[PDB]
Amino acid sequence: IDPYKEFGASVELLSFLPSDFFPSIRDLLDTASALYREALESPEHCSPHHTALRQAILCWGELMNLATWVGSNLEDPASRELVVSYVNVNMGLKIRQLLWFHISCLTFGRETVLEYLVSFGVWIRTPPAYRPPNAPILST
Amino acid sequence: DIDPYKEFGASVELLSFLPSDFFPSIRDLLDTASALYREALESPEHCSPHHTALRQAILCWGELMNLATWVGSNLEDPASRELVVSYVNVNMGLKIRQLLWFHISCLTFGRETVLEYLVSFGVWIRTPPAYRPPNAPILST
Amino acid sequence: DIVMTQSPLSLAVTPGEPASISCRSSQTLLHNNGYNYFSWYLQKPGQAPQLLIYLGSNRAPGVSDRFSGSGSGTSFTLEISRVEAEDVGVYYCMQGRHTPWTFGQGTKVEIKRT
Amino acid sequence: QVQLVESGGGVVQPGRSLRLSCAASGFNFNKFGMHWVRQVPGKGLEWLTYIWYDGSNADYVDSVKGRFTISRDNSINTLYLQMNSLRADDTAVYFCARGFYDSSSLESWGQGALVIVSSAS
Repeated sequence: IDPYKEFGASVELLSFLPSDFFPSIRDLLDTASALYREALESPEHCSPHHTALRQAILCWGELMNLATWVGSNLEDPASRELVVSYVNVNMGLKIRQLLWFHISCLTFGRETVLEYLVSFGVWIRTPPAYRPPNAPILST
Repeated sequence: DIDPYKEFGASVELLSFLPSDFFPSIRDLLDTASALYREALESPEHCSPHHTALRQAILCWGELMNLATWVGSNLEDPASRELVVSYVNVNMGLKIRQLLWFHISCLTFGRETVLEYLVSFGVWIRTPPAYRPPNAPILST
Repeated sequence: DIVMTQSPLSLAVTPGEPASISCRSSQTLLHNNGYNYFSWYLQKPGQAPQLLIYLGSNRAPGVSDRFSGSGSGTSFTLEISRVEAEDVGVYYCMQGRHTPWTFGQGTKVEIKRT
Repeated sequence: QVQLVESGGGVVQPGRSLRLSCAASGFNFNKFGMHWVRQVPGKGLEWLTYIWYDGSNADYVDSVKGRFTISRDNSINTLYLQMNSLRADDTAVYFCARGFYDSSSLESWGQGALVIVSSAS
């Protein structure tokens, strides 16, 4: 019932991150695949975020299959466009968030992710008049 | 390029050989997950990958239900709704039923016996009905 | 239930000049899908009606670009850039937000006499 | 392009009841709805009723509410509109159409048929 609980994070902690400042889907897909294909392919079972990413990719595959099927049938042309737009735009926010989180911890280390995530909340809260110009990156 | 059961030593075909009637209803699986494993489901623990699969399946299917409700509300044409809801509920949910039963069973009895039950069920089904023994093997305890 | 309205009742156009016609509806047509259910129809003497604009702001297939329209909410307008000799007819606007469906009053076009 | 042809139109003696024929072909009748349009001379179009693909639901306007009924036979893909208690205000040409732009506006319109009631012949 809690998406992330067991990583020392909360759904409310991610609220401070605005929805718009996330990365695009295909970038996260590529970043996971190219870098960590070997990690995906192993007999070792540990760091459950590995399995979590395996569930995320499966869910995305199923949604894409639904999208193509709708593209195939569904006689009204519009309803089709409405459903396609909804699945493309609204449907991917949660998966995108999941991929960002898991890659971030998957890339560097958890403590570095938790630090970045609590610090970034500072940037949005400060006023533009005296806010520092640049925002915090995950770095490494 | 993904074998979800490979991390436990099983393959997709093992379950694909299982007919649709065998899996229980979705409500049954959700009620079992709620009643029998809620205490440790939310709590933090190490290893226990089955917990992580169950937790993400519950979110996925909740999102699917939200989609069903949203399409029911709007979607002005009167017919499409039947086809959409049919595909979302009966066809797509099969994989969810598939995964939920696998993992729930794995938690109660462990890999030791479920794999043997699977191989035995496959052996039983493969043969023609004429020489098939009376009844399908039961997992038992 | 819905009261429909059109204006102006008549409009004679010297052909080759633009013109605009306005149709108004009482209740809002913005559904939760971001779309507006409003129609533009064309009717010819001795012939069946033909479609002009669909879904409020999308042109029906096969319709020439000479006709365009836009608008949202309770206000819409039909605009024709260049009037051709074959454009004479009576135009209609319709509502499809809530059943039962209601039609307008009509708008007939002609050539301004000398 | 789908082509629809009506039939059964003509003159009817006052006080009786008549049934009009509207058949369609070239598209999936079970996957789309149907509508009825009327035009007495001197006025414009007026919506009357419609039926959904299943046929379980239907709607009517207050002018003819409770006196007209519509039904479909998916076996032969033919529309049906039954008229009872006809009046002098019902003399008009009737059109059956189909709408598929997301269930809002009619797309293909049939040729229509005129119905006339009077005592002289």
